[PDB]
Amino acid sequence: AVVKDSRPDQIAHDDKTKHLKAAFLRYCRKDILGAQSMVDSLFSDSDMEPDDELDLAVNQISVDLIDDYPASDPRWAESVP
Amino acid sequence: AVRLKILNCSILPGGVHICETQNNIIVLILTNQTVHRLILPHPSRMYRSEIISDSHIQSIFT
Repeated sequence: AVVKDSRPDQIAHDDKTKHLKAAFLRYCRKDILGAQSMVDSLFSDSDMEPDDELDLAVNQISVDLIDDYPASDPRWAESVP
Repeated sequence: AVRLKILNCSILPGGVHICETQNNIIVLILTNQTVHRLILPHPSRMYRSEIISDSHIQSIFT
């Protein structure tokens, strides 16, 4: 279910970031296999090539993670009633 | 930017033509002793959205 074209920023970037978030949530739930499967589903890990799009997606995921409290935390506990 | 080397036959002047189909761009090129047909992805078949405010964009060659 790949999205065509990389480009600087579009809906494909949002899809990639959502996939990264899902793989990271799998890793938090302790599943290396599904996270690696999603990672391979987007970019081959046998490549040592510099991927500015990959680095930018990782950096944006990190920015969102550090600027927003993570899912399933006591901050959600008082956010819900 | 792409460079195609038809090493054997020099490309005839006025021998490059382009046709459109709802899925792909068909490039028909005639030389002195050879004829070639190439298939290229269509811009709309490579997804179409420029909602994001950008100055540069990826082309259809990756």
